Amino acid sequence: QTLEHWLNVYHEGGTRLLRQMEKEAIGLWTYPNKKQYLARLRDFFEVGEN
DNA sequence: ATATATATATATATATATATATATATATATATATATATATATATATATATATATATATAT
Repeated sequence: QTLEHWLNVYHEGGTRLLRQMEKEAIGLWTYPNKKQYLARLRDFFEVGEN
């Protein structure tokens, strides 16, 4: 999964396409707002938000 | 070992603002019908006088 891949996918279609790709592809995650993504970063790197 | 109570995200329901078409209400102008009035002539009825036909009486 790469940034160019994401840009090409987006050029094909909007958010819904990326959400479908999320189901299709393994080892990938997306979040429509920054809070859940930051929670994912926290639980991945095992560090308090500060 | 089982669902339960919670957060997240999605989808739908509800409200606001504006554009557009239609309905309701009011007022004016026009046409139709009715009513009266005017004006004229006709038609009807009644009064008086005249002339005709009919009915009744006397003589023939």
